[PDB]
Amino acid sequence: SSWELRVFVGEEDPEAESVTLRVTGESHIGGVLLKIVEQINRKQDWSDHAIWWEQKRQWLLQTHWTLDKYGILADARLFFGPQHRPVILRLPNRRALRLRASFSQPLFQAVAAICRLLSIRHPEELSLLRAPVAPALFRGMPAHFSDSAQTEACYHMLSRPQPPPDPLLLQRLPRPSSLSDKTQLHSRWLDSSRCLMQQGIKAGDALWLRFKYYSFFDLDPKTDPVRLTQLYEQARWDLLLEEIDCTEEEMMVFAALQYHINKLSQSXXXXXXXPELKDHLRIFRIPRRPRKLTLKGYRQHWVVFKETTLSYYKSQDEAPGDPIQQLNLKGCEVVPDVNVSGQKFCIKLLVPSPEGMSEIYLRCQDEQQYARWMAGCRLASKGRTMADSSYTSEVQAILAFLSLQRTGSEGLNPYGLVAPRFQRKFKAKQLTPRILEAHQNVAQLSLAEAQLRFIQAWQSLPDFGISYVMVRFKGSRKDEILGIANNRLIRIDLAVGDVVKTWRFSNMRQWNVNWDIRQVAIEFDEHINVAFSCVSASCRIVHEYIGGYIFLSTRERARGEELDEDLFLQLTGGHEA
Repeated sequence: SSWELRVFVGEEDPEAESVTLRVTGESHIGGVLLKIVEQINRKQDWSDHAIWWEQKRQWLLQTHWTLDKYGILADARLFFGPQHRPVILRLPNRRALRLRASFSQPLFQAVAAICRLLSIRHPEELSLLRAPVAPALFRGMPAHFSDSAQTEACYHMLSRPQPPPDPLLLQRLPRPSSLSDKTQLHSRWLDSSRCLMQQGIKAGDALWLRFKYYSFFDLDPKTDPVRLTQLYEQARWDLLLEEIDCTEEEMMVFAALQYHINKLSQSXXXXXXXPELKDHLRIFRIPRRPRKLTLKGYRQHWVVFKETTLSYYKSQDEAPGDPIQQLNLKGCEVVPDVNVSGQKFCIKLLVPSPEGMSEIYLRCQDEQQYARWMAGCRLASKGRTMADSSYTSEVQAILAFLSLQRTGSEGLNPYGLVAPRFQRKFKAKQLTPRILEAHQNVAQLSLAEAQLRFIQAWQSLPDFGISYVMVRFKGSRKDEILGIANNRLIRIDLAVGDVVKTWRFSNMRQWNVNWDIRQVAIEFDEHINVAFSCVSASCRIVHEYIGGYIFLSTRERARGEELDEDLFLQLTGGHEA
């Protein structure tokens, strides 16, 4: 039982210095964690904490490996901190909100978790952008909803469009003005293949969430109010700032839509006040401590509500002695969600427990099944049972209200809806009728369908899709520009502006960027292979756009999720464990 071990230095503390523990070369990474929690004697929740190991540019998710396996010795510095650090996350609607993001996951997983928080479906089309208001929580599950279960006092407007700028600063803001001034934005993309710390992003940094791939999948005006609003608002701010130009009569339909959607963003009523129950309800649980617990989807469970108390099971023969939960509803907090034309009959109950409120979302089928349960839960929350005369006098109130069942249910705005070159060339008077004239076609549109057509008309523009990486090319001086564009990749004479070479993506054979020469090489069927080198923008985000767009457009048929992550990393090169 002889050891003769070495000593390691492990940091802590919002700053960077803590303490030193003693381990062998044979020590387990997970064992070093326990030795480092005892060596400080703090009262925290390290559930998310991990180690950093700067010198070799990566951490240790492998909790079990030997310390000699990573090659670590007493030499190189160690950092014990959290994996989730707060970030500023600038939105594409020119607002911002503070959230915690994963520095430990590779960026494509980090952005996916961010969009997952922000109700942004299909996160493969978005990415984080480098530098040139509510805090966070934890969810960790497939997908949950009431509006987006954000239940707190902070509900910021990222789903509703932002008011239009005053025409004062719409001209004072920086504009594109030419190519090679347009290629700067795409020089700030982060590599969505390495973690967030391999990119040099520290604790308080700012990050931008822009749409990266101009190939949008299943734009549903019902499923994604946040994904739609942010996309539309990225498009307008590429029109109002001349990042993508349109024609004189298209700015009119663009301006007419911005007015119509903004006019409707500026505008049932559950205004109400004050023996067993056995049914098959559909239950949705929420762990108070969800850091190590996922939840399944809406589970259909056999619920029993007796005298006050509620238990639920999965079958009647598995009752009553073997429940899944048992709640002291003698507490409080039942809030409803009823959409008679949508058949949503959901009740939220916040059950105060010593460990933490157990959040459960019950959902019934008919108005009559719903009226019985919510009346029982609203009186159980008041102490009384279903044996009160007011319980039947509360069920009456519900069904009486649930009788209506779906048969009958200007201000002269600015000229700031148009780009700056249309307000210096047009007086603010003769485009106002032309906006209102072209507005009559879209006045019959809903907020999401009118937003959708703004993106549909933005998709029709002749230069929709191009990303402009100005990089040198194969046999040419003058270092012309490239541009990406999902289904193509072109070449432009930088100053002339003409399109010299138009290579198609479908004729592209399998070639990838690699070398010491820092130059990309693509093969292109019929052995016509083009090569170019990075001029001042970058060389890996070009290979990320190419493989990225190739990942897109070849997804699942209708329900395009569950994408192969070992394939996305494959389309940006190199495999990892």
